[PDB]
Amino acid sequence: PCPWEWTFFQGNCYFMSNSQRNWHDSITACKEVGAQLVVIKSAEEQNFLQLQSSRSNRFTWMGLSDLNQEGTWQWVDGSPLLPSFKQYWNRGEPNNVGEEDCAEFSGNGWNDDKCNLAKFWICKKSAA
Amino acid sequence: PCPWEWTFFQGNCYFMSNSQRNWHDSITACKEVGAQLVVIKSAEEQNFLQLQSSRSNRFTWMGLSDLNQEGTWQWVDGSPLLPSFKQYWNRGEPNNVGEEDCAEFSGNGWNDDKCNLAKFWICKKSAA
Amino acid sequence: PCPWEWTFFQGNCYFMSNSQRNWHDSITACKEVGAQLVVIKSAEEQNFLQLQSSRSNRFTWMGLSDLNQEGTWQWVDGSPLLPSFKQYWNRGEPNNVGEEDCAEFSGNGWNDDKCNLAKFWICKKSA
Amino acid sequence: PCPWEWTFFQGNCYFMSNSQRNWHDSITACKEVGAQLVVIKSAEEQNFLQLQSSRSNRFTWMGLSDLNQEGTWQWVDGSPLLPSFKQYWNRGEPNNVGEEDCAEFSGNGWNDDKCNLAKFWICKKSAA
Amino acid sequence: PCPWEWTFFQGNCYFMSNSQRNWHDSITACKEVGAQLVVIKSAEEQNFLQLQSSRSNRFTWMGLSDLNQEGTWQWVDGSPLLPSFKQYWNRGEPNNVGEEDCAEFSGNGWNDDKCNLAKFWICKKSAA
Amino acid sequence: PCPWEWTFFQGNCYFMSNSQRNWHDSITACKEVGAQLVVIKSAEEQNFLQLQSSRSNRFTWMGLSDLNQEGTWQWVDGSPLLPSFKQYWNRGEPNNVGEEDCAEFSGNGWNDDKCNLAKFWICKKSAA
Amino acid sequence: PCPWEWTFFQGNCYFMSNSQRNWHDSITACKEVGAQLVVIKSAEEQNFLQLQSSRSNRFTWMGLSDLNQEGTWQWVDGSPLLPSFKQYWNRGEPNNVGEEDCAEFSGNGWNDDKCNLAKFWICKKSAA
Amino acid sequence: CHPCPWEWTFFQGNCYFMSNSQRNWHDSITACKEVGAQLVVIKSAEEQNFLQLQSSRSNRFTWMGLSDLNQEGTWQWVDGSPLLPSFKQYWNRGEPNNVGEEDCAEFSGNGWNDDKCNLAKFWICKKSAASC
Amino acid sequence: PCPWEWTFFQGNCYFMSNSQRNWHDSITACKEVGAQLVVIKSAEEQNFLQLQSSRSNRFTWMGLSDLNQEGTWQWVDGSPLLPSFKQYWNRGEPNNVGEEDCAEFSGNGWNDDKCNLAKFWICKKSAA
Amino acid sequence: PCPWEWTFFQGNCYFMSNSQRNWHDSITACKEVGAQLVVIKSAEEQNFLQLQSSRSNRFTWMGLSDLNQEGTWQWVDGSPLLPSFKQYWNRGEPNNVGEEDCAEFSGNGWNDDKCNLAKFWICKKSAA
Ligand SMILES: CC(=O)N[C@H]1[C@H](O[C@@H]2[C@@H](OC[C@H]3O[C@H](O)[C@@H](O)[C@@H](O[C@H]4O[C@H](CO)[C@@H](O)[C@H](O)[C@@H]4O[C@@H]4O[C@H](CO)[C@@H](O)[C@H](O)[C@H]4NC(C)=O)[C@@H]3O)O[C@H](CO)[C@@H](O)[C@@H]2O)O[C@H](CO)[C@@H](O)[C@@H]1O
Ligand SMILES: CC(=O)N[C@H]1[C@H](O[C@@H]2[C@@H](OC[C@H]3O[C@H](O)[C@@H](O)[C@@H](O[C@H]4O[C@H](CO)[C@@H](O)[C@H](O)[C@@H]4O[C@@H]4O[C@H](CO)[C@@H](O)[C@H](O)[C@H]4NC(C)=O)[C@@H]3O)O[C@H](CO)[C@@H](O)[C@@H]2O)O[C@H](CO)[C@@H](O)[C@@H]1O
Ligand SMILES: CC(=O)N[C@H]1[C@H](O[C@@H]2[C@@H](OC[C@H]3O[C@H](O)[C@@H](O)[C@@H](O[C@H]4O[C@H](CO)[C@@H](O)[C@H](O)[C@@H]4O[C@@H]4O[C@H](CO)[C@@H](O)[C@H](O)[C@H]4NC(C)=O)[C@@H]3O)O[C@H](CO)[C@@H](O)[C@@H]2O)O[C@H](CO)[C@@H](O)[C@@H]1O
Ligand SMILES: CC(=O)N[C@H]1[C@H](O[C@@H]2[C@@H](OC[C@H]3O[C@H](O)[C@@H](O)[C@@H](O[C@H]4O[C@H](CO)[C@@H](O)[C@H](O)[C@@H]4O[C@@H]4O[C@H](CO)[C@@H](O)[C@H](O)[C@H]4NC(C)=O)[C@@H]3O)O[C@H](CO)[C@@H](O)[C@@H]2O)O[C@H](CO)[C@@H](O)[C@@H]1O
Ligand SMILES: CC(=O)N[C@H]1[C@H](O[C@@H]2[C@@H](OC[C@H]3O[C@H](O)[C@@H](O)[C@@H](O[C@H]4O[C@H](CO)[C@@H](O)[C@H](O)[C@@H]4O[C@@H]4O[C@H](CO)[C@@H](O)[C@H](O)[C@H]4NC(C)=O)[C@@H]3O)O[C@H](CO)[C@@H](O)[C@@H]2O)O[C@H](CO)[C@@H](O)[C@@H]1O
Ligand SMILES: [Ca+2]
Ligand SMILES: [Ca+2]
Ligand SMILES: [Ca+2]
Ligand SMILES: [Ca+2]
Ligand SMILES: [Ca+2]
Ligand SMILES: [Ca+2]
Ligand SMILES: [Ca+2]
Ligand SMILES: [Ca+2]
Ligand SMILES: [Ca+2]
Ligand SMILES: [Ca+2]
Ligand SMILES: [Ca+2]
Ligand SMILES: [Ca+2]
Ligand SMILES: [Ca+2]
Ligand SMILES: [Ca+2]
Ligand SMILES: [Ca+2]
Ligand SMILES: [Ca+2]
Ligand SMILES: [Ca+2]
Ligand SMILES: [Ca+2]
Ligand SMILES: [Ca+2]
Ligand SMILES: [Ca+2]
Ligand SMILES: [Ca+2]
Ligand SMILES: [Ca+2]
Ligand SMILES: [Ca+2]
Ligand SMILES: [Ca+2]
Ligand SMILES: [Ca+2]
Ligand SMILES: [Ca+2]
Ligand SMILES: [Ca+2]
Ligand SMILES: [Ca+2]
Ligand SMILES: [Ca+2]
Ligand SMILES: [Ca+2]
Repeated sequence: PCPWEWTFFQGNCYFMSNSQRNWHDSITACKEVGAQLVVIKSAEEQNFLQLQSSRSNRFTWMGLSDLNQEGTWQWVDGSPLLPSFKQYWNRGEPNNVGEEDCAEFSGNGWNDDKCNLAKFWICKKSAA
Repeated sequence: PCPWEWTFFQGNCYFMSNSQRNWHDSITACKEVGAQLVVIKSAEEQNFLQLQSSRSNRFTWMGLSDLNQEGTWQWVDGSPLLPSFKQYWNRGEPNNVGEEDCAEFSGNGWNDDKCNLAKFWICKKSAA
Repeated sequence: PCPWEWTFFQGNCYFMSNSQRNWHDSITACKEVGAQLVVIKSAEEQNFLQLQSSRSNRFTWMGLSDLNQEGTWQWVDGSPLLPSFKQYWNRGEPNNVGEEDCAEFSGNGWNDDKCNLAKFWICKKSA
Repeated sequence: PCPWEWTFFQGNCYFMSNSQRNWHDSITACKEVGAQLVVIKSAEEQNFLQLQSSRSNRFTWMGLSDLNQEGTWQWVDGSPLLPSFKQYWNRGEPNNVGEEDCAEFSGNGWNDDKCNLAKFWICKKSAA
Repeated sequence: PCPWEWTFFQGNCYFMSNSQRNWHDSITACKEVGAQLVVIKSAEEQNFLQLQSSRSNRFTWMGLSDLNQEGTWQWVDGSPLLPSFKQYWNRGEPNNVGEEDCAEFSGNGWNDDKCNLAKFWICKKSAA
Repeated sequence: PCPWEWTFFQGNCYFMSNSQRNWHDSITACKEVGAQLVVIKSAEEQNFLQLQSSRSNRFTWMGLSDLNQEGTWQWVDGSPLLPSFKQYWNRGEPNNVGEEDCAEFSGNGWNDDKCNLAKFWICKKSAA
Repeated sequence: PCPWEWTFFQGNCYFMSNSQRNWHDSITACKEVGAQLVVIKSAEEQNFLQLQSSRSNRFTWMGLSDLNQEGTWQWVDGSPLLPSFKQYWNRGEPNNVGEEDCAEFSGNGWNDDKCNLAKFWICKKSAA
Repeated sequence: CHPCPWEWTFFQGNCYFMSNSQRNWHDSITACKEVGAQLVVIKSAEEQNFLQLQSSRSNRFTWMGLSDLNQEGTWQWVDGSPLLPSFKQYWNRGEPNNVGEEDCAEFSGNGWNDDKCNLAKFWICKKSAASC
Repeated sequence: PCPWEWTFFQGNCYFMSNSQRNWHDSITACKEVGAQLVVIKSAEEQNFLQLQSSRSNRFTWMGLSDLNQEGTWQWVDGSPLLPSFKQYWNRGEPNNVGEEDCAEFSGNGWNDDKCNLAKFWICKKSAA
Repeated sequence: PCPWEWTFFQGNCYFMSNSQRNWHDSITACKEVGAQLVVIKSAEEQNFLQLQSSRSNRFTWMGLSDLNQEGTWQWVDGSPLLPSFKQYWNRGEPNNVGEEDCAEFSGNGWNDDKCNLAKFWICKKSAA
């Protein structure tokens, strides 16, 4: 079903890292094992993820950014951020303070931060 | 050198679990991948391990216990607890309050706790 | 992918100086081309860089120091030195003999040395 | 032969201050009377000077430093420190502990210390 | 103000000798440069001087003796020992043991000692 | 006069090892052939030995330590380290960094290091 | 209130030894009378001790060390060194020159010296 | 001789008080005035090292007498003195960012952070030691 | 009503310390201010107190112990431990593990611990 | 054999005070521990005691005075002072200057000083 020590959720497998890497570095790592920097597809999936971070209080990268075009948030799979996800941003976010182009789970919601900072991350890939 | 996302350290590879299991279920968990509930061999390893645990703010099992003979602490690989390690016990520990036969990393040093408790754990195995 | 004559490794481009500068002037220099005195983020990157220095038979500065607080090493970007990386110090280091607050690649590992010395250096910057 | 209260020794005059100034300030204080922070030119001079300090147990500055080039000790008159003077350093000196660039008479030999500290000093100049 | 390396205090310059001489050679010494073996006036001057020597860990002569009249103490110039000053003698002085007719600074107070002994001295003179 | 491939110098035979052992092992190793971890008795000897080390730039053990009394360097034959040998320590040595109680030829002089570290060594015995 | 000859100070009794022992032996010594190598816990107390030591002109051990982790000072009762207490180190201390892992009252402040040295010591324990 | 009042901390000629209650920046300033003290104005690196650690070990965010209230971007101590360039290294990474308008300084972990002045936080009072 | 920075609660003034001392050093501390190391008299008081420590998550001393008579817990004011309060100990407490004769607030309840350990403390006294 | 921190020397145990008491008060102090202010009975003993006061440079009382009969020295136990010992007085002692009727170890020998002065002291008694 899911690789050793990965967590199963609705037909998908997730891996909450223990190391901290910058955003692009997080991507090549999920790459190595055939997974993707978690792209959130549904409210249910988001609650589950947000809880994985919330419960351990770790800042975690997700596969969402506005690197290509400031203000225009897009998932690593290319799908644009849906208006129905705005609610997930923490108050005042995304504020792009000092140029923040990457989304992370922070507190009970999301925050945009500098993509060069080292954070925990989550990989995702289809279950067996 | 090491399996994906394991930490390489002085000839060995270490894995910090994301899940929490009681002591015994951890032992069997490490076997599933040809590893073992961490057994500390050197002072240098203790410093490394203790710090990683402390940094992660997580209580973590180590492959040590006095289950077989109260007061007598023995590693899972058989080797006995040397006197040069007794120093790593937290102040007052081991206390066996409520009958604690398994060892964990607690803050600055070691602590004995109930084996039935689910905690994070660490697997160890030699590098390639 | 990488500026002219820079090496490309796991998403980043490293530059091995041919000049020798003191630790500080080695930082100001990577700042002249939007680069940073190499900060080792992973073990594989450490192995790569160690090999680079070792085979060139050169003593080279990395972006690490304990100038701010003796005995507490920090990378030039603020990040702290992880517990696992301490295995890279050469046997006996860091010893601070003669007051050493800057790190370098020496043989198979790291060594603290006087920051006033001119050594080779390595810049780093994302692809 | 020597200014009132100065001391004579081998065609030269020496002034042992009763006040304590930092290294650089000791240097200017000597020029004020056309003298130079003691630059040692011979073994006998060293014995004599070292003895002017041991008798009173006073840590005293001399015209020697490595301020310009760490580890490169040179006298104020610009001449380099001779390998034959290596023997005067106290055991373990110079050790630049916390950055020490100025030499002083300490105990039976020399020690390097912080140039900004106040110490006694000795001026030297030719006798009439 | 004061000459090169002479300490200043209440409109007067004081010189702490680097050499030791007997009481008489000391007076003559101060006269060489038209000065006098320090004669105290105030109580601060005393506190000042007593400190100047207590610090330098040196027994120092002063212009006070009972040479011309055992039991009767007069200053080099002519003034006499005042009842207020008599509190400055250390516990149990002057004792005149072995015939002591000259006063020196000793620890926190004064002591009478043999005038033939070579000790450090202090000259005094008019400021600017 | 001397064994095969040993060096002769002023009535003595010297053997530069090929292996690297800790300090005590080097000691026991020299006895197995009736020699001794080199104890230096004269300046000429010291220059001869230092050269045998400088040539190939190899760190080498000598029968000298301060294991018994820190700061008190003693040769293994029992004789104390004469003050006239002080000049042989490299600059800043002996510094006991991390507790170094064994002496080795290092570069152009001597240095103290950890006795548990394996290095080359030299044996001494009189000629035939 | 206090055993014979011990000194009372703010609820506790202190014993200044007349004998000199190395750090460790000093620790055991205090234990034989149910006391402990003085662990300072207040500015007023630090002043009390620094004075006794200073005035008695004796270098004295206190129950403080960085033997466990270089650069990290800890009292023998396991407690850590408070931030405000770093002001008590003599200028330039701690320097660890020659490898110094034990604290001693030295003059106006504290200095780290080699634990193998014999020095005087101070025991502490509560009054009655 | 008690260089400092009961339960106050003596450090290099001064007395310090780590509060147990939380107050907005202004209420803290006034609070220290009650006992003849002042919201901690830092004068040296060592004082800074001392205070930063006290704050960290206590796991509490704590106000210091510094702000850019009167002039955004320009920081000043409550005693009129300006923020010397040598103290800029003390700001945490990315700070002061002024997010949501922040004009008051606090001890946050390893360094300094600007936060909203109305927030209730612990604070530290300072004043010189007694005559003795 | 209450002293500066002290907390008011139904006719009583309480002081939460930021310093940590052993049980006795705390008693003598509340004495310096005519205060008493807190003695609970009511349940509303207890709930209010447990909260102080509960929120700041701090181990805190109280004037309660079984020092005089192991097993017999008596407040510092003399009063006994009403069978009513008993409900406050945490499961398994007091276990007197390794001889614990002092009470402190721990988590949601109480626990006995070693009187020699340094914890935060609370003073108390009637409001003027 | 000897009390804690007491020195053993041929059958007896001696104590060196850290406190300074007048001669009488020094007598009552030794009685309190069933001891007597050191009364020398042999040469060796004396040689050993002089060193004790010689190292520390402390003026130390001994059980010897000529109070009841000026010029006639007797030990506190009664046994009059023998001649052999009289070779221990320092030059010019006893000089009964200002009327001194108590012996003290001073420098390399003995001296008579005022009994009302506070000085260090030694107690004595056999072992077991
Ligand atoms: C501030 C800090 O260093 N934080 C670190 C943290 O450090 C540890 C942490 O421990 C807090 C408590 O965590 C759990 O509740 C327990 O481990 C508890 O210990 C007691 O209870 C366990 C059972 O749950 C016993 O096994 C253990 O021996 C101990 O027993 C109690 O002992 C006392 C005194 O001897 C006795 O009187 C009690 O009766 C007894 N209690 C019971 C139930 O029998 C911990 O107290 O904080 C401590 C400082 O306050 C540290 O010393 C701990 O090491 O560690 C994490 C993870 O490493 C780190 O992220 C954090 O920074
Ligand atoms: C054999 C090999 O792999 N060759 C590699 C080479 O490897 C390194 C090389 O180092 C030789 C010496 O090079 C310089 O002189 C120094 O780095 C020196 O180190 C000492 O001195 C510096 C200061 O100059 C200190 O920072 C350093 O800590 C060390 O100090 C000494 O430390 C000991 C404790 O062990 C102490 O006892 C001494 O008192 C203290 N001395 C002083 C003056 O304070 C080097 O030793 O060879 C070593 C093996 O012999 C290797 O371990 C080194 O890694 O590296 C180059 C560059 O990559 C490569 O070209 C070559 O092939
Ligand atoms: C501790 C301190 O403050 N250190 C100060 C230091 O303090 C003084 C120091 O003096 C110690 C001895 O120094 C010399 O040896 C003498 O001054 C000696 O005094 C005796 O001998 C001289 C003769 O040279 C006499 O002039 C003097 O009166 C005394 O005679 C003796 O008097 C007693 C009466 O009580 C009588 O019983 C004896 O028979 C007689 N003996 C002789 C030889 O005649 C000093 O004792 O330490 C003392 C404490 O032990 C202090 O009290 C002294 O002030 O002073 C220096 C100088 O400034 C300072 O730097 C240092 O810090
Ligand atoms: C006037 C006064 O204060 N008198 C006090 C006296 O004060 C102290 C005294 O110290 C003198 C020396 O005493 C010992 O020899 C040592 O403590 C020495 O310190 C150096 O060496 C030790 C190791 O032996 C080191 O631990 C120490 O850090 C220091 O190391 C040297 O440090 C310098 C940098 O500062 C460095 O350049 C050297 O390389 C290094 N030396 C070595 C070998 O590594 C003392 O200096 O006098 C000093 C006057 O300046 C005071 O500052 C001292 O506090 O204390 C006594 C006892 O309480 C008191 O009675 C007296 O009144
Ligand atoms: C792990 C550790 O060191 N623990 C220390 C702890 O360290 C500090 C702690 O901070 C956690 C968060 O605490 C508060 O929520 C805030 O201070 C928050 O900072 C953000 O929010 C405040 C306002 O709420 C802003 O003023 C501040 O600038 C920051 O803003 C955010 O900034 C990012 C850019 O970096 C931007 O993208 C966001 O949009 C923006 N958010 C908002 C709401 O505007 C803290 O993050 O842990 C941090 C490490 O994760 C440390 O850096 C902190 O120093 O400190 C305590 C107390 O000293 C200590 O006990 C503990 O050991
Ligand atoms: Ca952008
Ligand atoms: Ca952006
Ligand atoms: Ca943001
Ligand atoms: Ca059991
Ligand atoms: Ca058990
Ligand atoms: Ca336990
Ligand atoms: Ca440094
Ligand atoms: Ca350093
Ligand atoms: Ca080094
Ligand atoms: Ca320098
Ligand atoms: Ca230098
Ligand atoms: Ca030095
Ligand atoms: Ca006369
Ligand atoms: Ca006279
Ligand atoms: Ca006299
Ligand atoms: Ca040693
Ligand atoms: Ca050594
Ligand atoms: Ca060395
Ligand atoms: Ca050490
Ligand atoms: Ca140390
Ligand atoms: Ca030191
Ligand atoms: Ca603003
Ligand atoms: Ca602002
Ligand atoms: Ca901020
Ligand atoms: Ca009990
Ligand atoms: Ca109990
Ligand atoms: Ca308990
Ligand atoms: Ca008489
Ligand atoms: Ca008499
Ligand atoms: Ca006398």
